[PDB]
Amino acid sequence: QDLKGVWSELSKVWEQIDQMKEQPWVSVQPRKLRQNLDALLNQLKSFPARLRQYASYEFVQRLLKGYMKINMLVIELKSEALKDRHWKQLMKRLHVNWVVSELTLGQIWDVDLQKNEAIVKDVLLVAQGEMALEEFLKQIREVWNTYELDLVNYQNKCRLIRGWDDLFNKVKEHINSVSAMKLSPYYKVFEEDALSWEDKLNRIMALFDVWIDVQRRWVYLEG
Amino acid sequence: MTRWVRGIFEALRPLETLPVEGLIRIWAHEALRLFQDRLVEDEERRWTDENIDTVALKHFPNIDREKAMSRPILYSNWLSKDYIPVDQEELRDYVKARLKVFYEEELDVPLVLFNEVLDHVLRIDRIFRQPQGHLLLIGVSGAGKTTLSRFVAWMNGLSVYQIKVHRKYTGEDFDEDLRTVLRRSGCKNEKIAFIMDESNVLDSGFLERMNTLLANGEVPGLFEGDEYATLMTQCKEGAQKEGLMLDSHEELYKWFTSQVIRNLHVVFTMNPSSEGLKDRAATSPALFNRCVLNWFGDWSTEALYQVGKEFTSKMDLEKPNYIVPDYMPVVYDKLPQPPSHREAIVNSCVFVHQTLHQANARLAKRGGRTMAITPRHYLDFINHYANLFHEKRSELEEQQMHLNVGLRKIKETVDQVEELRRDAKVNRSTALLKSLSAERERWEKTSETFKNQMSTIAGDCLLSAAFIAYAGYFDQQMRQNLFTTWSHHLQQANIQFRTDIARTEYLSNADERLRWQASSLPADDLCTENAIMLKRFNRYPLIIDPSGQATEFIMNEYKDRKITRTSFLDDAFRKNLESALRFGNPLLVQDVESYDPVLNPVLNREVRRTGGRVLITLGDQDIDLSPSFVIFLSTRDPTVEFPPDLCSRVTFVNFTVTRSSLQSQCLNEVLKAERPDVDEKRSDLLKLQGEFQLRLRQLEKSLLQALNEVKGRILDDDTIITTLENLKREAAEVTRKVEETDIVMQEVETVSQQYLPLSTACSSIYFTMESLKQIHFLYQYSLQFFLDIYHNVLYENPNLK
Ligand SMILES: Nc1ncnc2c1ncn2[C@@H]1O[C@H](COP(=O)(O)OP(=O)(O)NP(=O)(O)O)[C@@H](O)[C@H]1O
Repeated sequence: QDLKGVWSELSKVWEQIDQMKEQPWVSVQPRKLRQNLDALLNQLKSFPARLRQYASYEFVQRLLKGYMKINMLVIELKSEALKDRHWKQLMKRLHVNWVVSELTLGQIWDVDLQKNEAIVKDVLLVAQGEMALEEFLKQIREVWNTYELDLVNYQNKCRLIRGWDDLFNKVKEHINSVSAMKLSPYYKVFEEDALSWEDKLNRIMALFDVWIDVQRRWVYLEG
Repeated sequence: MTRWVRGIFEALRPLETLPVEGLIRIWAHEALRLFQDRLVEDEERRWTDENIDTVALKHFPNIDREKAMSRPILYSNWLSKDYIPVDQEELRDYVKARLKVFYEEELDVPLVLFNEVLDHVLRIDRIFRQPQGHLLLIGVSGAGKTTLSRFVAWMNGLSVYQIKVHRKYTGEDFDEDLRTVLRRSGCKNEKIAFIMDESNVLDSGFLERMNTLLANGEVPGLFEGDEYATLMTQCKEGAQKEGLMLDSHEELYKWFTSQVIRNLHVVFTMNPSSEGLKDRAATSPALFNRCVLNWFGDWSTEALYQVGKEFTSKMDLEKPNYIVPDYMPVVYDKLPQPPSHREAIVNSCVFVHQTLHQANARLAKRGGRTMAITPRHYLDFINHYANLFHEKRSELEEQQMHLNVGLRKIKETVDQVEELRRDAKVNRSTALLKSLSAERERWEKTSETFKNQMSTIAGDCLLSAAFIAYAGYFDQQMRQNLFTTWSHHLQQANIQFRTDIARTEYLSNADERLRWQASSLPADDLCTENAIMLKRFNRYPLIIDPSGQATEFIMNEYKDRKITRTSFLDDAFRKNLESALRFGNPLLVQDVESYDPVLNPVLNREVRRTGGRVLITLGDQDIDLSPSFVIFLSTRDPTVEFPPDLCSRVTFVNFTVTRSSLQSQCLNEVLKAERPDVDEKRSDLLKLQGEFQLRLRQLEKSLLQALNEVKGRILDDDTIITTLENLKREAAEVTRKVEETDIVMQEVETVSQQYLPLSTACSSIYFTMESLKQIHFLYQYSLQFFLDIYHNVLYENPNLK
């Protein structure tokens, strides 16, 4: 008769766990998940001692403990570093055919993230590296799309360019940084894009290295 | 005194009523929190403890001391909505729960709560609750500052702001940063913990703009111009949000100043007064007066014991048969008694730190160059001990499982040959069986030995882990002295450890040593140990190499990873460092004698996680730490005194020739050149460790490969015993040498002491040649000169023919 009691008192915990598992993966907030899991564990801790002897209660408590333990990897899986390519890599290595729009928290939960923590760590490491390279290229694009050549009037005849030191320092920094990015282990993904910017960067230098000269002599000759 | 009045006022403001004894208790608590924290020495704290009681009982007679002031005085606001006294255990439990939450929320690094860190948490929280509450945490490098401040700021919801000083970071940039944080704190009513560190407080010119903020909460002249109009608009918007209708600009500015007093806090973090080279020297006494000062100090024996127990609790350091010694040496007077194996192991782990501190003090006594020893050394030691324990136990378990599989397959082959005896091939099956069973018996005894190896693993890893963490800067002689001291202390505690441990052999396989020697590694005991330290490092290494061999070694080792050379003195250093940190290529930075402070967080691994973007501050920029990044700091100068700030952030690796190093090199050279038999018997004594047994069971691997490849064709000629005889020889051979491991050790000792005066003469001669510089500038001779002289004297000597 105590089997009925433990099943009835564990049914509510099962409904809440399944309702959490049915949540789509996009809407998951891991901090709210930790709050709900902590509420569930504290609810389980209040059961009568007669029920606690059973193996089902121990199994469910261990299950929630495991979900708490892998909550760290769940947080890391909500990282913005992960992209479609990294989700594909996770699917291939873990041998699971997920659908990113249709993915639910329960499918990731029941997949043995605890056992497979090494694969998850490797994929998120690759994601971090590729995110670093991507945001570096984003910085290049923003800077050079927003860079304006300063001009200062010269004897009311024209406006000559000022700030050669800053321009050449920025060009040197970006060219050196792209050349160093070419050595990165995560470079193959962004390769083509990097090459494009390299060309433009070199052209920029190949212009202004001439331009300052064509300025200086002219100024001298003007004087 | 005004801080005292403010503290009692904030304590009493939410309280509806008090008794006199509660007032005395709050008075004593504020006395301790304002005066006892700044003190450095323990006895001064005891004097303050007694004097608070004396003054209270003098000016408040007939008030019983036990109720009015109990020694464990704590006031906190987390347990209850009111600022009332609370018990130690409840606060311990709450802070432990919140810290375990903090692990998986902002930064995933364990943080142990010991008796001397909960107090600092409470002090930091207290200064956060006061108005105009600015804290100045001063203490040894490491020890929790910049980690406890962030932790308490996270707990209390204060958004942490840290200044990012660049080069050409003029005072206007600091002015703008102060404007932004002041607007956030006052107009938007967002509490901020304004954390400042000595690294970015290198210039004292901007630290006198902050004094006005600390003393008054408003810095006039910041918002002059249209900024005044915008701030007035936002300030009146905020006042309307709070429900107060204000018109005059002066009253609005006063309310803004009051909000800045309430909200914005400043947390300075400094090291003790060793920054004489800095422009600060000892920073201005005005800065000390304005803030509330907190002496962090260094972890005591109890703190080391507790932070060791909770880091080595996941390890299986349990031995049911641990015979406690009759008389044990103890660093922790409050050890559980009779101590168990885990207790004894952690006490020995604290012995390591205590003996290293004593050794450094002794080296200071004899005028030698000392290096700062900090808590991060202990944390690195414990981490290395855990990783090494796990690695060695995993290796031994793998080998034991493989040998059990081999025994299973041997029994299967016995069954197969028994089936073949059911059937002139049959007669010689009596021989193969006579081989097979013997092999089986051999493997059985091998399995037994593995059990003994289990019983010896723990202490061994300890004696190696400390060596990887602590004794990296010291010379070879003091390295051996420290190792002997640690081994003797382990022996005293009945912890089982190998008698004749070889550090360089226990921590590296022969393939790795061969690879290093293929690279530009001078093959010496000190150099091999240093090369191991460049493999098993948690913190990035500092390579002190006057010869310059180690830089080439690092370059050749990491050539596949496209390591690039840089120096601090190079103009294009910061950008190269940015690229290396951003993309993950390894880096070698030379001339760290002029150590830039911008590398302080990078060595400390102060990652700030925001979504998938893992930022680290460098100058103006916040750059993305790639996983692959590794940095090696280098020094051609062997005469350098690094700051204690850098010592805790880096592990030292000394490639410096000394008396004992050259003595050992010369002695090994003579033993190789003139008594090569003893050289063989010495290299064979360091090959009775992993090398020979690894080969012996790697032959069992090929045996088992060619043992179950059977379909009744095992008796092709009944001559498979050859493959089983090739293992019959070597086993007995490596059973002879294991038996002849005391005769050989004594023999090499006796033969090496004979050739020792030559080695001492060699060391003295070379160091005299090095001394020749200060007689005349031309009298400069490399160590290659002396070694070439010795090669001529040993090998190309016509008098020896
Ligand atoms: N109580 C603790 N338990 C465990 N690890 C700790 C503890 N306190 C500090 N640490 C670790 O010690 C390292 C350095 O701590 P930290 O206090 O930030 O150094 P620091 O005091 O800021 N050095 P500095 O900033 O130059 O004055 C970090 O890896 C922390 O996680």
